[PDB]
Amino acid sequence: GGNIVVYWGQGGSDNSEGSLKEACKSGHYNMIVLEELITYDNGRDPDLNLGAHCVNCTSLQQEIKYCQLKLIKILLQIGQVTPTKEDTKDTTKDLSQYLDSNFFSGKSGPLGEVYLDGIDIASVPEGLNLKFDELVQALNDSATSRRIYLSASPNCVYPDYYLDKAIQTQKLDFLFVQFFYALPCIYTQGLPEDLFQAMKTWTSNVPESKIFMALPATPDLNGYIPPRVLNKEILPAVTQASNFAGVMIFDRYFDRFRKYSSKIKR
Amino acid sequence: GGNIVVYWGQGGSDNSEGSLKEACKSGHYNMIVLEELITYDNGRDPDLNLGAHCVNCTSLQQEIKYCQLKLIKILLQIGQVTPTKEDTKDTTKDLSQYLDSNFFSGKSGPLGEVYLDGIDIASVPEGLNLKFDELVQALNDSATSRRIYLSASPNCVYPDYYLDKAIQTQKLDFLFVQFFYALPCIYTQGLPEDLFQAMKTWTSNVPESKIFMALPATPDLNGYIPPRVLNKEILPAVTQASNFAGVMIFDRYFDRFRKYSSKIKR
Ligand SMILES: *[C@@H]1O[C@H](CO)[C@@H](O[C@@H]2O[C@H](CO)[C@@H](O)[C@H](O)[C@H]2NC(C)=O)[C@H](O)[C@H]1NC(C)=O
Ligand SMILES: *[C@@H]1O[C@H](CO)[C@@H](O[C@@H]2O[C@H](CO)[C@@H](O)[C@H](O)[C@H]2NC(C)=O)[C@H](O)[C@H]1NC(C)=O
Ligand code: NA
Ligand code: NA
Repeated sequence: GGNIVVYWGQGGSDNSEGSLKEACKSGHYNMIVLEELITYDNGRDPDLNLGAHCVNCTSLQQEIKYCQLKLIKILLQIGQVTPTKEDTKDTTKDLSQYLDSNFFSGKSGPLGEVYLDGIDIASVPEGLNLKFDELVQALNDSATSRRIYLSASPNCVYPDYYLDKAIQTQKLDFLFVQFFYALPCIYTQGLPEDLFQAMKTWTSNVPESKIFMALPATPDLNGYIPPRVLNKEILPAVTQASNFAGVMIFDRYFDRFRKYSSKIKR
Repeated sequence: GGNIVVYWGQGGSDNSEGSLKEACKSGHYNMIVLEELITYDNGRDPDLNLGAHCVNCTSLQQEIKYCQLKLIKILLQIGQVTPTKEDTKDTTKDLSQYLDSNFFSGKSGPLGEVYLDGIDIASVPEGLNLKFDELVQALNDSATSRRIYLSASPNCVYPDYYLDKAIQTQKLDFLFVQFFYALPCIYTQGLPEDLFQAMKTWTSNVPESKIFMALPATPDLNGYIPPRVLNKEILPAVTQASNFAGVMIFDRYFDRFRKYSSKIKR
């Protein structure tokens, strides 16, 4: 089956996109990125935002552990940095410490008593105080024997305006490169040329990281690649890169109904 | 000040984007579109999704009423239709009835004991059973003496693939035409030509509806129009349309920090 990851958490409620446990139980995925943690440039404690799944999300603990028991990695995405004009000391250091204590120590944090597998950073602006590359360095230099995977979700345009500094730390394990919405590098009908060139650029310029092609599971999003095109046309070309890792599915909501991941080649 | 509306509800928590009451109290807006209600193609009761603002959102009642007391209209956006392959009878009729009872009757629904001012529909796919134009007709033919405003948020491409049928009912009071993200009709630096042509097309083809130009409040989104450009370059041209209504701000989160609406001409 190879490596197929998925985003979950912003697809509505358990009714609309399924529980986290349902996603894991499906067997389609070996990694899930939870969307998303809101962080504060002024150092206020982060706010978890799993939409209509939960407000008290501590009961997700058992679902996270169920997933991990099935060898599925669970990463939390930082999706929003609320900016401040105030100059505040130690914001990045303090966020790293907050994350370590609340998600990477088995202690009672917003997702219950878990050890998550890592942190993803969305392609969004950093703060005047909170800096992504500094955060990546801090997390990797965490006082723990646990492995904290670090990743980012840049758009397919290289360099990514928001994430390039974090990428150039050389400390990201995975990149989920987004080939959806309107960008010059997405697949369009009968035209993978720009996608191929972008994949060449990402794989060659970030040889230290595993590169995922993040694709939409619905034809109602720009960048959609029909499964036969993906299997016969795209994967044969992009898999020539030694650091091509697999496909990241945007997102669990669309995949739950479309069963796109089910149609990807073995 | 004219007509300035804003989207609120998907900007995170009260910490990140402010409470609904804060938005109303700011005095920047005369209409707020709440994002967003999830509806079900199989007829399951809708799920409210105000992200990390609340799970039990009934206490928003007092904030909605405070807003309405300041002559601010509050509309709820349908942002997601969860599809089914099942053929289910009366889905659209039953949704209209659910909305009437739960948001337009002063009874105890998901937002407490309110009479909302209307319903907006996002540019998203309808269902195999739930149909937007039929929903608009049903809501307008509601057994009530209350005014239910109906609107949609099409992208700037005309016709809008998802919403054109609803628009052609001629029963939409407002259109919030979205000139952001990557589309051929957005403003780009020194180039309003495509935006002007799109505004001409929308205003001339939908003369029965009030047309809002929905714009991003942050330079970090495609389509951003610097305030001086908006005031001196865009508004003088587009305001020549008799049905040009004003500016819709995407969104309260960005506006709270950028104060974009504050910089729009009187
Ligand atoms: C920071 O990055 C380094 C390099 O990837 C990680 O070091 C690896 O750790 C694993 C398990 O601890 C070892 O099996 C490897 O031998 C290490 N590799 C190297 C090159 O030293 C380290 O674990 C990361 N820090 C965190 C908190 O995950
Ligand atoms: C359906 O649309 C019609 C037309 O816009 C609305 O009828 C108006 O209602 C207001 C207040 O009830 C009256 O002042 C107007 O005279 C009516 N206009 C016309 C042309 O009849 C009607 O209210 C809408 N239905 C709902 C539930 O809002
Ligand atoms: Na879709
Ligand atoms: Na921004």
